[PDB]
Amino acid sequence: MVTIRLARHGAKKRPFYQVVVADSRNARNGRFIERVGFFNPIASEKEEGTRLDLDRIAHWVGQGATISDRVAALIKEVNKAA
Amino acid sequence: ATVNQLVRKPRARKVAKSNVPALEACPQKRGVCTRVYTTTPKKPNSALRKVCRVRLTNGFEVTSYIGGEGHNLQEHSVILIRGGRVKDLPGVRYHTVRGALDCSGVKDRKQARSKYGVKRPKA
Amino acid sequence: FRRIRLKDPLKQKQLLKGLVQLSEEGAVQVFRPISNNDLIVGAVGVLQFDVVVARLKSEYNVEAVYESVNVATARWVECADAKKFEEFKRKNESQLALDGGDNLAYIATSMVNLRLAQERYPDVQFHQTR
Amino acid sequence: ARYLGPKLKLSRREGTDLFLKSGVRAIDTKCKIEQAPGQHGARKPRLSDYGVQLREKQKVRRIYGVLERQFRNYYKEAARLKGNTGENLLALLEGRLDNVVYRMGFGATRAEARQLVSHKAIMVNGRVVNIASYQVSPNDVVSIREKAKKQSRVKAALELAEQREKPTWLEVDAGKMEGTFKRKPERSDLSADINEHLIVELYSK
Amino acid sequence: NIKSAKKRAIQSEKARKHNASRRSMMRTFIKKVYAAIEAGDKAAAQKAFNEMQPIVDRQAAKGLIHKNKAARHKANLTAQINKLA
RNA sequence: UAGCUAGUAGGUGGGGUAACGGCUCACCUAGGCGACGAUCCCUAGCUGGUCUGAGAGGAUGACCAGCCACACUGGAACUGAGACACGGUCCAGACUCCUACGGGAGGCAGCAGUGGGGAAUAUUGCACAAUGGGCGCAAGCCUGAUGCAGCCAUGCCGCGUGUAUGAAGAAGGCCUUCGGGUUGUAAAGUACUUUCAGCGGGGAGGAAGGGAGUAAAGUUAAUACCUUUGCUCAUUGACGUUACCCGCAGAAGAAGCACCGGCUAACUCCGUGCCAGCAGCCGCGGUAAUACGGAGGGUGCAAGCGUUAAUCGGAAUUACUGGG
Repeated sequence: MVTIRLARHGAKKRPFYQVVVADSRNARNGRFIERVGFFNPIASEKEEGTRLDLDRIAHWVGQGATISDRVAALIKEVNKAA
Repeated sequence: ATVNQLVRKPRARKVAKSNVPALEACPQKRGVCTRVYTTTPKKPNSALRKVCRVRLTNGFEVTSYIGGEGHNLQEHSVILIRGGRVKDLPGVRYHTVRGALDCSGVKDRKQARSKYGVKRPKA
Repeated sequence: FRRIRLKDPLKQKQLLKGLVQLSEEGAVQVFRPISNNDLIVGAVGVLQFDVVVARLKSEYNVEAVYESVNVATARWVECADAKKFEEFKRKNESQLALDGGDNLAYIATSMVNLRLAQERYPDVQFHQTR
Repeated sequence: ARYLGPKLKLSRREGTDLFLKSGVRAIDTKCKIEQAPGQHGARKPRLSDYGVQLREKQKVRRIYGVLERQFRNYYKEAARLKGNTGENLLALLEGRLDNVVYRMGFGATRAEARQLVSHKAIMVNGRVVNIASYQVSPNDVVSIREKAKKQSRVKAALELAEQREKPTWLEVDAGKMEGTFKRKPERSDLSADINEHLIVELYSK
Repeated sequence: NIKSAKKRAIQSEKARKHNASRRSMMRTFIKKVYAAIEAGDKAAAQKAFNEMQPIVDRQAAKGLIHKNKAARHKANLTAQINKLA
């Protein structure tokens, strides 16, 4: 089963997640098909806080990927009319 | 030159042996340390150098040079062995670590005290 | 009472650890002199056959048969307040002895040395540890 | 980290004035300069190539207050930049925060400037920095916060700033102690005496 | 080892007879057709093939056979019974 | 290590595998590999990568990540889509334990922790607060993965151990041609400051969600149920006596280690006397030791400093770049 999920990179007390498409049986930092965008939870207001390419995400939705709760919250953050 | 000879038989790098056969690259070894006696050196020295034949814990029979001024060794008192040739005693390729196990440090030393294991002058 | 002189001197670490395990107890308090040999077993009783039988365990393999060596009176434990016990360590630096729990009593060979120690005036926030 | 010792013996050792003991007072002549680095100052050394390279390195290090590993890191940051290595190394040494505070006149000596940076007084772009290893970016503004402004230690030491060259690449306001950083310094502007070529030849091996 | 989920062991014991017993009767029907191959009677071979076909397809339906083993049986056994006839 | 192979090499036919397949059996031929290293012995998890090196190369691949193999040893099958299976089954062997002695229990190369080995390596800690995995519609449950906490200067980085002023150029130590110099603005004294520790108070962020209630749009016969979105309330932190900020007091609690003949940064005096001893190489010590030991001073690094062990460079002393 494919899924779109965060990967938990960064340092101790310095999180930096990687939204990525991967199988559920693989590891969190393990093998992935391809990466699309990123998220930084400590990215308070500066030049860039979140990049997220919606084309490949819509392509993986067209394939059957299960979106997790944080990635769905990022989809509701990157709104089509906002 | 003559590259076809290198095609048949490649240029084999010499594997030089180590100066201290210390069983797969370890810093120190711990031995039984018997046979405490003095050894007169080679020709331009004319001295009496203290030495000990150290039966190591891996089966090897090495002989390490006893450094420092005075020691408490008598056929016993397990010590620590470090590498390095002595260039004064042929057959001796090792040194004794002072401040280590049972051989105590050198009495009344102030300068060069990390080597030979002497503490800081307390007074 | 007497000493530790470590017959079969291989692997001292079972007594450098396992008797320090017994040094926190009320019966046994191990005393370490500076010269790194001749470690004193503390006994408040007389029969030290308890520790000698206890030296035949899974992590206890050294014998240390006893003899007669005279060290007299109890090593009165004292750790004085700062800036003042430093020169007390400095003047007789060959006359200290580590204890079980990193203490330094004075050294006890006779009553006259304890009288000289009381003459030396070690003002102390006193704790007995006994 | 810091030397915190005989900062006057070092200028006698190098011979040139390292500006460690600058102070409110002028050129002292109170330590018998150029003729007594120590006990055996009457000896004339052989002074070889590695000797003059090491003396030049120690001279630049005790001018700028940088330790050996940190200066090797500055050389690694100098060899990677554009232009040439020797100009880049002195630009990186000038880009230290304490050197900028020293050129502004906010403190008599360099150690006093380092202490002024360290004890929560020097603030650049509204962000306080205590460690002197901050790489000063171009087009910044350095000042002193209001809770640490003019407790006389900046004041009389500013008068020494009236006796210095007052270089071109930085401007001080001198009414509210608000400096202004500008473009990077040219090689033909900073002190005109120190030799980067011996440092390059030393760290090339 | 002591485990709360040891039920999957003995239930597989509950499997290892029954499903295999079905497999057992399956292959015996197949072997019956081989008896017709040793008999030479094409009518008995056709009757045995018609007897073994729906039960081996039912065994292919219940997850025991991946409907390519039993397909191979139907293929080569049909080839034998129309080569003999 | 110069011959190896007999299910061996290939073909036909039967069976078997989720599937080609000597994968497995019946028949036929004598083929197949090999000096461009077949078979045999030793060693070794492989790789992205790490270190060094201008590059080419050399060792390594420990931590992060992918694959493979293993679960006290060997073998075997079942369930299951996926195991011929770490915390599943059986059999045979070794080792601990119980027995009422008829018979059974066990496999830390999991997290912790222990014996032994070794020079060498940690706590029998907190919680699902967040991520992920399993089940459930959901709420909720488990998670020694994880998020952390404790120890170890093991490695890197930063800060401090005061700053300015201060000559009688004090006392003491060392040297001396006993004139004086050195330690030395160093210390004492005076004026400020308290970074970091101690104490007392505020205090984020890692927090998204989930629960209850209300409104609107879908759905439907249905303003009932259910999905979704605004909106109201009570809220969810092991870290945590948190990061960070303010206040109290007092320079107050905080500096060692190597070297000093050359290589390579730095000099004298005293004590032995080819004895004690140092040493990485040239080497010193035989009664005037800049090389041993002690005193003073200087140099270098710095909460680290020396020694030992390993890799690379220098070493073009493995020369493919680049030797004879």
